[PDB]
Amino acid sequence: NFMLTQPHSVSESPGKTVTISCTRSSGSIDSNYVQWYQQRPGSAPTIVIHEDNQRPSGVPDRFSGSIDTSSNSASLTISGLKTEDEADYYCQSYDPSNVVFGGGTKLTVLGQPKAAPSVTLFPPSSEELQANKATLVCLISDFYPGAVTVAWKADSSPVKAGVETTTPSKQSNNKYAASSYLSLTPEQWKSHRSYSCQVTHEGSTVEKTVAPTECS
Amino acid sequence: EVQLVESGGGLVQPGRSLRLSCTASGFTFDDYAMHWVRQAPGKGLEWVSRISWNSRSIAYADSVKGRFTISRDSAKNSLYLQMNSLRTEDTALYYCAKDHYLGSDSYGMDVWGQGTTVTVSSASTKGPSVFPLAPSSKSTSGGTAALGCLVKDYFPEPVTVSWNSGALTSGVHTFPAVLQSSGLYSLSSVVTVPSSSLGTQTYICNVNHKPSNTKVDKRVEPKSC
Amino acid sequence: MAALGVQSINWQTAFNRQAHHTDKFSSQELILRRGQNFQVLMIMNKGLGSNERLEFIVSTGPYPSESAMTKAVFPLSNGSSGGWSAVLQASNGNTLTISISSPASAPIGRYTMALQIFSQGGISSVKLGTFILLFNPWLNVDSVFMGNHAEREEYVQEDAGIIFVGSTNRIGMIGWNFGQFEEDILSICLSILDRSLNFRRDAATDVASRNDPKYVGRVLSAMINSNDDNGVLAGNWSGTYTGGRDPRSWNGSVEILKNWKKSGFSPVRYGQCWVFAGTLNTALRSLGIPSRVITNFNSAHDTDRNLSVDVYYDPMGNPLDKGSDSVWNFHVWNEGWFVRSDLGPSYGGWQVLDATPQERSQGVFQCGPASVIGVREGDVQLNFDMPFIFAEVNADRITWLYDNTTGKQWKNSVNSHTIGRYISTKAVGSNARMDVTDKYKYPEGSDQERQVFQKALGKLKLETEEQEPSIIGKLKVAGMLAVGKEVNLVLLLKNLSRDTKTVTVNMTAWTIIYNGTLVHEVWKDSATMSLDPEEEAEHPIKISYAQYEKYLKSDNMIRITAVCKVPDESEVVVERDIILDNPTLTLEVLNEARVRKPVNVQMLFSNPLDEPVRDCVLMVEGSGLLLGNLKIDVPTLGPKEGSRVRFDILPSRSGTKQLLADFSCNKFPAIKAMLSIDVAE
Ligand SMILES: [Ca+2]
Ligand SMILES: [Ca+2]
Ligand SMILES: [Ca+2]
Ligand SMILES: [Cl-]
Repeated sequence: NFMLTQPHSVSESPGKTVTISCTRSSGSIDSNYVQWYQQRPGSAPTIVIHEDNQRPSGVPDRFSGSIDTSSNSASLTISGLKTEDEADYYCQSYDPSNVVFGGGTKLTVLGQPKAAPSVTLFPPSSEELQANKATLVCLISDFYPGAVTVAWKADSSPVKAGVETTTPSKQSNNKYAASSYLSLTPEQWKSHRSYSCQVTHEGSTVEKTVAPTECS
Repeated sequence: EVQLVESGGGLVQPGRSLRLSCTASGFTFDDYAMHWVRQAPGKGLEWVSRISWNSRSIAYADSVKGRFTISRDSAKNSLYLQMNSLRTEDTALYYCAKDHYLGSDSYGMDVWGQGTTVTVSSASTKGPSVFPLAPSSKSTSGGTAALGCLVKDYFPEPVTVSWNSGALTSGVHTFPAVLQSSGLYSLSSVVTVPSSSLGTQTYICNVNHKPSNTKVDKRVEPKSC
Repeated sequence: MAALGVQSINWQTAFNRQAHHTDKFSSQELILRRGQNFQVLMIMNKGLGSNERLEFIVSTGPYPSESAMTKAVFPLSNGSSGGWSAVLQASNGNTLTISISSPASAPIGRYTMALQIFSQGGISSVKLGTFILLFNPWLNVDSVFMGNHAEREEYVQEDAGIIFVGSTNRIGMIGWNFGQFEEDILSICLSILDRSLNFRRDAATDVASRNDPKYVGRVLSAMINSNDDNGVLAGNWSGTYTGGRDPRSWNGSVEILKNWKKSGFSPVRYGQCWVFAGTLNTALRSLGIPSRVITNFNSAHDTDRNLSVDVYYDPMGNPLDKGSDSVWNFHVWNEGWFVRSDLGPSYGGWQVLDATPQERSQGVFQCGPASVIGVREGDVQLNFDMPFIFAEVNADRITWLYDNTTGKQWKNSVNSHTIGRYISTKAVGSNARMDVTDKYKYPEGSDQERQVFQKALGKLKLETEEQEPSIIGKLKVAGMLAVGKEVNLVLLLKNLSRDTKTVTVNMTAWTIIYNGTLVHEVWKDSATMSLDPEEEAEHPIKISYAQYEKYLKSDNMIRITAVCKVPDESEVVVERDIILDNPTLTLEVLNEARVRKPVNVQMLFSNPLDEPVRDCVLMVEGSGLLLGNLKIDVPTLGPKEGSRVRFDILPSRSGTKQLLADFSCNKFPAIKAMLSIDVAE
């Protein structure tokens, strides 16, 4: 078995060319055909590339697929980008058993200036701790493009269990916001030096930190 | 053209069963492998199962093996997924998909149906508990400050949140909810305000959960350090 | 004082490939032919000293050994003197110009090359790179040597072909994209050798044996069929192709070979014999064995080693499926060009290889090599598979009547000349049909032919001849034969006796697959004809479209039979297979084709029915014209409506190329079209 790893997000302006990679974790990319799909909100995926580099009936010649043996990857390339190309894209391949999907890439077609996220991290409220629960709340706003990754730390180590993150949605001002939540016991909360919410956006990270001892 | 129409979706408690159906038309059904692929709200695509043209070769994802059974019927031009011992993480939109490949054991999804919604939860109607996200100590002056309300553990969707009884819409964002592995929803509403106003003039979130017939007011005070 | 080491190597790939006649492959690898030098530039740290020396080490496969000649260790010298060699041609600075050569007997395949350095009493080794070594038909001492330039171009370098099909009454042709230069095809063909039963069982011996084109040829004849080894193609002659492509829909080897590989080397569905041969031809030409595709009309399958096949009818004029043997309207296979060290100098040249799974040979569905010369002289005790091949081109045919409601069969006739006719291959440099029957047999009716027949039969393991028949019979076609239109034939009988005769005639029509598999009856009738001495009479035969439409397969063949009888004389059997025309499908280029420039092509098709045709697909391919296989969805066409479909191609290689299409729809599977396109620089 193997995984297919795509970037979380890509972006480019109208009229330009953008490429989305799909890296096979083990065995050769060349061993099995790769497909690509486009998905728009509220709609089932549609196929845009089959058999590594063939285009279905209906698909513009702006869409192409390729394979690169040296990086063990497949690529989808879209030229002369239009606003309607903004969507999620997925690669897919298989072994004799199992069908494998990439994690998806959000393609943004840039229509406004990039804007870095604002991040606010709230500790558990006294009311919540009194109710024997603790939620860290990381609220992320005013960004564009509308894609981020969130990583939590306990002290300085990763934590992933108990994490829920929303997908970015548009604010009134046409930028994006998102939220992430870390659910802890009060005892976890109370027994670590601190916890951090780290937000990555367009290759830059904003971190905020809170500590149980910071309400002294 | 190819049409794939999924049915049998619905709501069911953990441990119980559902039988998904997929009607195929507009191609020769028995020439192709068929698949189930699912997508959890906000998440990616996850392949569930495949069945050969002749039914003789079947494969499942590890996360469903032993619990789901794929099958098809030539005369009815239909595909089935029998899901037993359902778990909450089986919650998703279930797509029926026709394989692209004719005459070789490669796998691709050339046509997908619109899908059928499967929801697995033991949740009942429940009003939220509202907690303050109090504005921080380092906001006595300098600029703007974020404060908020955390609206936990309600069911079903949705809540709507106002602030100061609708008197304040500026700077306000009320997020989509998340679904916990408890089966219940939570969200937060945030408003970014001037730091200098955070001693005089009151902040109250107004949380409306119509399904439970509850409105809940919460005063958000600044922190005592 | 620094110890001698390698900095870098220039493989001079482009130059070496042009010299080795391997430049056409779409590939970044160094591809070379055996027994021929190639030149590299190897940059060291320091000039060589005395007390310093270099050796090269080459190896192929998983168990390389010097004695099996799958590993060689050879010094950088001035000397050649046999085996592998490395000639220091010049030194300039720390750069060595080196000419490396392999023996003409080297195994083919993937090799690694390393350098072993002797410097300051030290020995070290560095891996340099990898290359592919193929058979060398340009080299006079190679077993596959083919001395005629024009022939070598056709039989090795040409990636577009023609395979003859149809019947003795109407020989047609389909185009075939060999595509040996297309992306991944050479690599896939080399892979084949790495997956055979022989390689799995004993890879060291298999790899050693890849110096021999008899062995490679034989392995390919096994591995191109799925049987035994999960090889490339699964055969299906049933007329039911559910779960796969109708065999007639393919247009080349490229998608078959890729679909095999990319499925995890699982069989492609489905093939018939010209599909196996097309694919075997690709593999042979890719690896450097000059090869061509042969079609034998009226090809016998003898299953019991006596150079005779039986065909059966019932008194009502039905063909019967009885006994294992059969006669095919045609059968396609291959020839490869090599000497035969095992047989002697008189049996070199063209050698039959057949990937179609028919008979087990040494427990495996494989066939050949068989010397064509040896077949013609009936030397059927020589390796390999010659009894079966002799029978395909020259078995005698016995016709029998069988009445299941008595259990009696009786001999009707023997036909010593009907098997093996218009044995055809594509001309060199054109699409003309070259007739090579005289290479496989002495002429029908000669004494030689009968002498050869008895000699062969000798190498292996009561009737009364009644009067000349009073009746002679023949079936003739009236007018057009086209799917969608009626069939009209005439049965002509004549009474050659001195008495009036009353002839009873029982007639049938069955849809068939081209190998003689019976699909279903679509028409039958009886008639009685009174004939005066010397009188000729006609009996019209009419089969409606409605009557054949449901049972006609993509072969578009119908077998018409009339069993005729008069009192006190044996039955007379009159036989005709017909082929019905598909509707016309044309391709045309609307500008002159130039390398690297888009050019629009137009497909025309007219639906000749009074009903619509739906599920219309056009598949298109052609090496040097487009990359892979284009699929175009064509909307439902109403009755008598025409379709006009346009699409671009992008010529990549100059010369005379071949564009191929398949138009399939609900009422017409596998309509074929072919266009030669001249691609100018
Ligand atoms: Ca085989
Ligand atoms: Ca026989
Ligand atoms: Ca003969
Ligand atoms: Cl005919």
